[PDB]
Formats: sequence, C-alpha cells, structure tokens
Amino acid sequence: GSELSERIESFVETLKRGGGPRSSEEMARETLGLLRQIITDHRWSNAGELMELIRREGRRMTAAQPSETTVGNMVRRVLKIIREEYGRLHGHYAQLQSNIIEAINELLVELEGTMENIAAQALEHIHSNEVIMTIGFSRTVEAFLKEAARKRKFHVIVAECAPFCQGHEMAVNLSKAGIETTVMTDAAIFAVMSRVNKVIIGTKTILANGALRAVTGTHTLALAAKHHSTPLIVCAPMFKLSPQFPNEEDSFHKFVAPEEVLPFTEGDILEKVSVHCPVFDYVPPELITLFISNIGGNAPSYIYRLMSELYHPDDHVL
Amino acid sequence: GSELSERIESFVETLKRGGGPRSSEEMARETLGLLRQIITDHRWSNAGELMELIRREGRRMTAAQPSETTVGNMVRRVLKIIREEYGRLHGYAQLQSNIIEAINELLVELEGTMENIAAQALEHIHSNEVIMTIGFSRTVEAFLKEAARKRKFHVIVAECAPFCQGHEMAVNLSKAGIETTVMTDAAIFAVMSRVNKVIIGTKTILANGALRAVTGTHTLALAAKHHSTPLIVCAPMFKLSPQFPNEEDSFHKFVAPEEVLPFTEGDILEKVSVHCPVFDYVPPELITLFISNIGGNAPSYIYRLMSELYHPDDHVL
Ligand SMILES: O=C(COc1ccc(Cl)cc1)N[C@H]1CC[C@H](NC(=O)COc2ccc(Cl)cc2)CC1
Repeated sequence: GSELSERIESFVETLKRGGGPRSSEEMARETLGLLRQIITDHRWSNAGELMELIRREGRRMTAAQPSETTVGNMVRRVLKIIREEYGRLHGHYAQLQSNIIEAINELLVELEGTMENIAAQALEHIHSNEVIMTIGFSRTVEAFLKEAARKRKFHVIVAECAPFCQGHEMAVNLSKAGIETTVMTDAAIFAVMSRVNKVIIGTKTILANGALRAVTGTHTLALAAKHHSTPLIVCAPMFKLSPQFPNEEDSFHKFVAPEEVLPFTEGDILEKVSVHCPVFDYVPPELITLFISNIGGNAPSYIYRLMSELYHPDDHVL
Repeated sequence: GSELSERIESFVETLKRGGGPRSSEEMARETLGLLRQIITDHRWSNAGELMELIRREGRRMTAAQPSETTVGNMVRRVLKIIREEYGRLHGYAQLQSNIIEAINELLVELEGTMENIAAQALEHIHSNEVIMTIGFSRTVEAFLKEAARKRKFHVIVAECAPFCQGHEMAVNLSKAGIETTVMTDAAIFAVMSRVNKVIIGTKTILANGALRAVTGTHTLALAAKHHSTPLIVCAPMFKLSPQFPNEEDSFHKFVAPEEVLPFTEGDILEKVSVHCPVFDYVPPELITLFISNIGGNAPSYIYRLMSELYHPDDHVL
C-alpha cells in the first residue's frame, strides 16, 4: 500500500533524474525485487487483471526513462512468464502465485550468473597475440577480457568516449591485470582499424532486428569494422534484449546536457550555436557478426527467435 | 653479321626453351646489350629503316615467347628513345652516339633500381608489423631483408602450388632474422583477418594499371580488397608493358602439369584435363600502390608512365 507506492515513486524518480544504480545488473535485480514486492502484496482474480496492472505500471516505468529499456523488457519478460503460467494452468490462486514466485526466483538465479557464463565462454573467442578494440565502459566486456587474459597474452585498445571519458577507468582497471592496454581518442578509430584484429564491445539495448543502441561512436566503429572486414563481438546479457523497433517509436537517443561537449566558459558564441550531445548511437544488424550471451553465441539473424523465446507480440506496445 | 646472327638465334632459343637467364635484371641488361650490339654494326640512312628493323626483331622476340614481354617493352623503350632523338634532331649523323649514351644511362638507371626501392622502402614498414608475400622475387626479398635492419616485424610467406618458390625466399629471409612464417596458399583468407599489409611483386604491369604475376595473387588481392588492407607492388620500370589484357587470349603461360598431377597417378590421367597456369591476372582496383625506383605511384597514374616510357604507335610492334 504505502510502502509499495513510495518504492514505486522513488524508483520512477530515480530513473527520471539520473543513473540509479550504476550497473545494469543491480537495476535488473531491483526491478525483479519491485515486481515481486508488487505481486506478493496485491489481489487479483484473473491473470488479465495482473497483466493490465503490470502494463499500467510499466507504462509509467518507460515514461520515466525511455532510454533505459531494461525495466521495459524485464516487465515484458515477467508478463510473458504470467502468460505462460496462465496457459499451462488453464489447459489457480495460491499455486499459480507460488509458480510465478519460483519462476522469478529462478530468473534471478539466471540473472546472477550471466557474467560468469560470458567469462567462461570467453576462452573460445580470444587467441594469443591479439589486438582487441573496445569502446566505452561495461563490466561484461571487462570480465570477458580479464578472464581471457588469465591464460592468453594479447593487447586491448580501449578507446575513450568524447562527451565523457568513461574508458579511462576501464583502461586503468584492465592495466592492473596486465593486458597491455592502449588508450587513444575517438578520432583515431579508422586510423587504427588497419591493425585491429577483432572488435569486442558491449551494448546498452539489443533491438529486435539484430540492431543495437549503444554508447556513441560505436556506429562509426562498426562501419570501420565492416570496411576492414573484422568480426564484431557483442558481450551482452539477456536483459538488454528488447523488441522496440528503431524507426517505430520516437525518443531513440538520450540527449544530455551540452556542458560535457562545449563548456559554459566559451563566451558570447554560445547563443548563436546549437550544441547537441547524443550519448547513444544506433548500429544496424548488418555491421554485427556475433552476439555473445550466457546461453552462448548467436547470429544477428537469430535474435527474433530469442524474441519468440522471451517476448509475446501482444506485449510489444506495453 | 655472323656473330650477330648466332647471338640473336641463341637468344631466341634460350627464350623459347626455358628461363635463361634467371632474374629479370640480368636478362634486361643482356637485351639492352643485344640492342646496342645490333645498332653499332648496321647501316641506315633514315631512322625509319632502323625503326622497322628493331620492329622486325622485336616481333621475332615476342614470337619466341609471348608471355615474356620484358624484351618486348625494352625494344619498345629503345624505339621511343630513337623516336624522341629523331624528333629533337629533326626540329643527322650524330644520332648513333646519342642512342649509345642513352642506352648507357638507361643501363645505369637499370643497375640502380633495386637499391632505390630499398632506399624508399623505409617509409612503408613500421615496427611490430605482419607482412604477406606470395611467390619469390629478389626485389621484395631485398626490400624486407634491408627493412629489417632497423625495424622488427613479421613476414608471412605463402608458397606457390605449381612451383614451391616461397621456400627459398623463406630460408633467405630467415637468415636475416625477420621471424618469417611459412604457410601454404590455402589459408590465405584464413590468415587475411590478421594481415596488416601485403608486400608483393609482379611479372608484368599492364597499361591500365592491371598486372600479371605469379599464380594465386589474384585470390590474394581479392582477399586484401575484402579486408581493405593496402597492397604494395614492388616492381621496377622494365616490367611495365602496354599489352592490354583482352588481346588475342594469350595471357597465361601454361606449363607442364606434372607439378599439379604426377605421371604416377594411374589410368585416371587419360580421362582428366589438368591445366597449370603459372601466371594470374589482377585488376587495378585491387591494387593500392606501385613502388618503382622513382617512387610510389597510384594504379590510376600508370598511364602517365605509359606516356613517359612508351609510344602508342609501337604497341603492336
Ligand atoms: O603488438 C601489438 C599491439 O597492437 C597494437 C597496439 C596499439 C595500437 Cl594503437 C595498435 C596496435 N600487436 C601485435 C599482435 C601480434 C601481431 N603478429 C605477430 O606477432 C606474428 O605475426 C603473425 C605470424 C603468423 C601468423 Cl599465421 C599471423 C601473424 C603483431 C602485432
């Protein structure tokens, strides 16, 4: 009642103001915790009432932050879990609720071991004396490289990000493990692409056609990798996979304050100028060669089947 | 007279039978020596008579071996030299000493082409590089073996399937310590994902920037264009020819098929058709840069060298 509504409002305001929390795995875990706290302290007679309640709350959760699609596709996965449970129990009040609770429990067990499965399958994608290229900062590709460097010797080129240098902390965290990290700017990508053997990156949201939104500057990196025919690796978990089509809905990129690009101490020229800072960039599926998740490797021409294994087409509008 | 005739006939037979001599530089030197020897002991009143005489002997020399056009383009170079000398003397008796000193300075230019390629080789090799090379030629071997004097890099040598000529190049580069790796011509696209740039040579550069070379390098250039790696053809100026590709279908030099399928195979050698082309055709769109003794040139610039070393009248010879 009161505790649920204040936790929902604090969740909406935390998604509205900034990045709370930092990692996406803790955000997915607190989304599962919010959904289970909602379903253990509510009353429903039919499964469609719970479906409409989760739809109404998920509309507010995507209206809080449209760029953060992790809560949206997590709500959609929970909705398809509700649909599968009602289908398997239709062909149901306490047994159904216990089945949904244990399904959310085993989903949390699956969610806790995504990074360890990606690090375990990292050994069959990295060979010795290799040139690795990574843009931005994410713990998935960092655990990938720091597990592949336990038995192999190779080189990682960590490119920073031009609005805010998020690759510097990743570079000083990888160089503590001794993987010979090379740091450069965003303008040298094609200027290093003649020597890069394989590009291994992460992403923010896997779209439905195999496309992906990610940190900005990686569409250029994927274009240079397609130009130089180097294979592209996406170390992404199974909660960054969303059915939101790119050209279907608006508000694709997340535009932030232009102070990180052009500071306020520039002068009188800040009135007659128009400075934009898109923190996210769109990459088409033809520039992607391989996705790597906890269940293994998949083609970009296979992601639809994962949709057919994780999402319902009636829940795409939410 | 007699000495000229027996030397010309011995040259025709040693170009008809096999590769005599071995490298292209010494046979270009002996071709220029044959041309100066056949111009010092003849009598002519007009330059057109010597033009037709050089044309007839060049027709005989290309009829000796059509795929070996170094003698043909050197005959064409001597023809353009006597053409420009008759043009600068026309606008009458001192022409012979002019052609002798022109052939002399051409031989001085031909003696110092590989050292010029080695001098300009320093701006194309960086440290900790990988290098792919197909076939065997002394130009790219000398290139790498002096570029490794100040740089540390790697050389991938892919052997040739008709004649395994990459082996002597691998053991000649490994004596200099360039960390060369020997492989077949079969994992080229299996290794093209790591090759940074490809240093090769050629046998004959055509007029449109295309080139014939040792076989398997058209596939290698297709892989280099697929991976967008720069292709560097280290070739001198006597390997430049105006012979267009679609010209009477006598492009490839077909050799005996025992190196592909031996004679001890059995009864299946009757009902099979085994071909062995030693040369292959590479279009100019798969080439990024040519390296000659005067420097580097685009494949979209070779026509100007065709306008600077040859004349369009002498293309039929
Ligand atoms: O040292 C580095 C660092 O890479 C970079 C670091 C920073 C930047 Cl900006 C650019 C590149 N990379 C090495 C990785 C092995 C490779 N190759 C070899 O050492 C051996 O070459 C071979 C040999 C055989 C085969 Cl089949 C393939 C490659 C050379 C370059």
